[PDB]
Amino acid sequence: PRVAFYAGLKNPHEGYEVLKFDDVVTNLGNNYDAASGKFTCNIPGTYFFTYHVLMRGGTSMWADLCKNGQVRASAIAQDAQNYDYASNSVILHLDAGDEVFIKLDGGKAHGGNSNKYSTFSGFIIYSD
Amino acid sequence: VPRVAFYAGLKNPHEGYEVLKFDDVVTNLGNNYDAASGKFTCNIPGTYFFTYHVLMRGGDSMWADLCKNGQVRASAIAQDADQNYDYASNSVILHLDAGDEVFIKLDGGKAHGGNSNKYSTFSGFIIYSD
Amino acid sequence: PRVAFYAGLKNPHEGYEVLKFDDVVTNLGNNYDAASGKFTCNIPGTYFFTYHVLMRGTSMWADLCKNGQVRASAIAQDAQNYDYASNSVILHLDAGDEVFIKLDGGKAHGGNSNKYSTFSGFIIYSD
Amino acid sequence: VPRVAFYAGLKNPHEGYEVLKFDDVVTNLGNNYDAASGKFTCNIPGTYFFTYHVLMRGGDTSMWADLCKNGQVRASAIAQDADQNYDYASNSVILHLDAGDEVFIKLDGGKAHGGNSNKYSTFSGFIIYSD
Amino acid sequence: PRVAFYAGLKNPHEGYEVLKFDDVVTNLGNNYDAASGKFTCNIPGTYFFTYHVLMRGTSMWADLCKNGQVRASAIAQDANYDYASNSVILHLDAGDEVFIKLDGGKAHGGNSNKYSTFSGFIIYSD
Amino acid sequence: VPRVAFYAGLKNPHEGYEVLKFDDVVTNLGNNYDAASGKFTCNIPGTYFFTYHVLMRGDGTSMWADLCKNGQVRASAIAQDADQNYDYASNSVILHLDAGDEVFIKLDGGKAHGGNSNKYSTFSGFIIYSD
Ligand SMILES: C[As](C)(=O)[O-]
Ligand SMILES: C[As](C)(=O)[O-]
Ligand SMILES: C[As](C)(=O)[O-]
Ligand SMILES: [Ca+2]
Ligand SMILES: [Ca+2]
Ligand SMILES: [Ca+2]
Ligand SMILES: [Ca+2]
Ligand SMILES: [Ca+2]
Ligand SMILES: [Ca+2]
Ligand SMILES: [Ca+2]
Ligand SMILES: [Ca+2]
Ligand SMILES: [Ca+2]
Ligand SMILES: [Ca+2]
Ligand SMILES: [Ca+2]
Ligand SMILES: [Ca+2]
Ligand SMILES: [Ca+2]
Ligand SMILES: [Ca+2]
Ligand SMILES: [Ca+2]
Ligand SMILES: [Ca+2]
Ligand SMILES: [Cl-]
Ligand SMILES: [Cl-]
Ligand SMILES: [Cl-]
Repeated sequence: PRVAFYAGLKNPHEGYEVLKFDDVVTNLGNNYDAASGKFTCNIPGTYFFTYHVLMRGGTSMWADLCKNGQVRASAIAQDAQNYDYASNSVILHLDAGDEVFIKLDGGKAHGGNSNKYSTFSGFIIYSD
Repeated sequence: VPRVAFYAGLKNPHEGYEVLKFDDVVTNLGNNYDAASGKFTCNIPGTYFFTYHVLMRGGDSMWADLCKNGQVRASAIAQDADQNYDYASNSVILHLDAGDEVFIKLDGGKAHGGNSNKYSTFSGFIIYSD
Repeated sequence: PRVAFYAGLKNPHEGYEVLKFDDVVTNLGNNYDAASGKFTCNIPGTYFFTYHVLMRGTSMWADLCKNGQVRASAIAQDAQNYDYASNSVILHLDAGDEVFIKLDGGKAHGGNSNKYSTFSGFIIYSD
Repeated sequence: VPRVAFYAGLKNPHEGYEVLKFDDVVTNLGNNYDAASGKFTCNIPGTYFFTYHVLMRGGDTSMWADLCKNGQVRASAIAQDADQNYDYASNSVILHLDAGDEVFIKLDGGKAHGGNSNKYSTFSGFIIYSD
Repeated sequence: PRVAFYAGLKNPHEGYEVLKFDDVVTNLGNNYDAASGKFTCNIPGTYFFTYHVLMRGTSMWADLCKNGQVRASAIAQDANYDYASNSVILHLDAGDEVFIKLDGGKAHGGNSNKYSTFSGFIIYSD
Repeated sequence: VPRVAFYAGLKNPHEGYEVLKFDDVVTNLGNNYDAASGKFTCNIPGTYFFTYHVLMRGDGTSMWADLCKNGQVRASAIAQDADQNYDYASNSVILHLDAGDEVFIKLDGGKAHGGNSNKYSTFSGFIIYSD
C-alpha cells in the first residue's frame, strides 16, 4: 500500500480551528482532504506525520514637546521578533477511520498563499 | 523673583495623536499648568526648563497540536514575546513669551495610564524672567 | 523488520544530561528505552531519527519617595523565552549502537503529557 | 540666597526593595545628601527639583540539544536565549519639602547595576525656591 | 532500491545561493552531491525530504526546490540565532534535482557540528 | 545674577568614540555652548546642571554616551537592544566648573541617530549658582 501526502497552508487561521492545508502537493491514497484539513486512515498501520506552522504575531510610541504647536523636542519608545514556528513530528498506529489533523490552541497562523511556509505531511511506514 | 514651577503625572491611557493631559498635579506654583488641557501657559516671559517622561503601554503566542481523533498526540508552541514597557523622554530650555503654550503631544502609539503612580510625568520651572 | 518509536518528555532537564523521553506513544520492536532515554539498535540497518526539544525576562522599578511615599515611579523592562532546538538525521547503525538526545547546556522544558518535546525514529532499510 | 544642590552615582549593585545608596558623590552643596543612607534631607523648606536615572542590570543562558550516536554528536541544534538588555528607570519631580522631609530612590523589584565610579546610575537635585 | 542521504553544512552561506551541505554523513545510492548541494533522482518514485537551516542574524529564508521550483519555504526572523526548517514529500522523475537554496539572509557555518542539515530517502519507487 | 542656559539638538548621525556636535541650537544664553565643537565652555565659575538624551540608531546593538568634563567622565549611559530598536542613552549631572572647563557628550561605542531638525537627541544645561 502507498499512502503519502504533503500539503501547504494558503489562508490565515486563528483561534482553535483545524488547520486546513489546501495547497496539496502529494496525496497518494487520496487519504488527505483539503476541505477538512484531515488525513483519514484507510489502510490500518503505523504512520509518520510531521508539521511546520508559522505564527503571525512591534510597538512604538512617540511623545513630542510642543511650543504653540511647533515641535521643540521629539522622543520615541520602541520595542519591536514576529514570525516563529510551531513544529513537531509523531509516529502513530492508526486504525481505519482514524482522523489525524493539526489544530490551533490559541494564536494566529500565517497563511502563505502558494509559498508552502506552513506544511503538513505524512506517510505509512508499516501496514497491519 | 517670580515663582513658576509645576509637576504632574498622567492618570489615564492616551493614544494616537492627542495632547497628553497630565492630571495628577503635584506642584503648580504660579498656577500656569492646566490639567484640563495638558498645557502650560506662560505668564512671566523668560527662559524655562521643561522635562517629560512618558511610559509606552506594554502588553502580553500560537499553539499548534497534532491530534488523532481530537486527542492531542503532539504539542508545539511559537512564543509571541516584544511589547515591553519603555519611555519616550526629553528635556528642553526655551524662551517663552506671555501666552505661549507648552505641552506634550503624542505622535503615534499608546501611553500607559498610570493612575496615581506617576509613571509618566511633565514638569518645568522658570530659570530667568525677561 | 518493524522498528519505530515515538516518545515525549514529561519532566524538565538541564545542563549536560541525556533527555529521557518517558511518555512513550509508540515502540515497535521495543528498542527505545524510556528509563535511559536511549534507542538501542538490534537490527543493523539505516535509520531515520528526528527530535524537537522545547527550551524553557527582566524588569526593574525605581521610585522616588518623599518620607517613604511614592512621588514618581519608573520601570526598566526587557522581557522571548520559549524556543525549539530540533533536527533530523539518517544514520547507519550496527547492533548495540545507541542513539539519544543530549543537552549541551540550558534548560529543557518539562511538558508533562502534552508532548511538547519529542523524539522519534524508524528503520528505513535493514542490513 | 540658599545654595542646595547635589549629584551622586551608584557604585554597588542593589536589588529587591531597598533604598539606593548613591555613594559616588560628586556635588553636595549644602551637605543635605547623605551617601550612607541614600537620603536627601530637607533643611531649607521650599520647592525642589530632583531627577534620577537607574540602570537595570543586564545579563547574558541558551540551550543546545544534540543527537548522539554512542556519545558522538551527529546533529546539533540550538535554541537561543537572548533579552537581558541594559535599560533605564528614570524620572524627574518638582516637590515642596518641609524641613526634615526625606527624599530618596527606592527599588520596587529587580536588580540595579553597580557602576563603580562610572556613574551610570545617578540621583541629583537642587532647590528652586526657598519658602 | 535503497536511496537515503543526510548531510551537514560546514561553511557560512549568504544571499541567494544553493546551500551546499558538504559534511555528508549518509549517502546510500550516491545520489547526493556535496559539491553542488543537490540530490539528483536516479530511481523515479516518491521521496521524503527534510531540512533545518541555522540563521546567523536581516532575516533568513531557506526554501526546498525541485528543479528550481519552490516546494517548501521557511523563515527565520532577525528582529538572533533561529532555524528555517521544513519537510516535503515529492514525486520525482529521473534527473529531477532537489536542493535547498537561500532567499536572503545568512546561514551559519557549523564546521562539523551539523547545525544545518539536509536529508532524504525514497519512500516508494515507481 | 548671571544668565547661562543652552539647549541644542543633534542633526547628523554620529558613531564610534567622537564628540556629539549638537548643532540645532534652540537656546544659547551666555554664548557658552559651541555647536562647531559640541562643547560648553565655562566662563563664570559655579555650579551647573546638565542633561542629555541621545537616541541610538535603530543598525546595531549598543550605544554609549558619556558626559565629560575636560575629557573626564562625569556621567555614563547606555542604550541597548540585543531587535535593533531605537532606545536612549540619557543622564543628568550637577557639576562645579572653573573658567575654561569644557563640558560635552562623547560617544563610547555604537551609532547615534541623526534627527535632522526633529530634536530627538538633545543636550542642555544652565548655571545654578555662580561662585
Ligand atoms: C525615531 As523615528 C522611527 O521617528 O526616526
Ligand atoms: C509599569 As507596571 C503596570 O508593570 O507597574
Ligand atoms: C555594557 As556596561 C553598562 O557594563 O559598560
Ligand atoms: Ca496545547
Ligand atoms: Ca511581540
Ligand atoms: Ca528598551
Ligand atoms: Ca529606555
Ligand atoms: Ca513628531
Ligand atoms: Ca525564535
Ligand atoms: Ca524557532
Ligand atoms: Ca553543541
Ligand atoms: Ca532571555
Ligand atoms: Ca512602586
Ligand atoms: Ca508599584
Ligand atoms: Ca519564498
Ligand atoms: Ca527589547
Ligand atoms: Ca537583531
Ligand atoms: Ca565610558
Ligand atoms: Ca566605559
Ligand atoms: Cl523656541
Ligand atoms: Cl508632595
Ligand atoms: Cl567634578
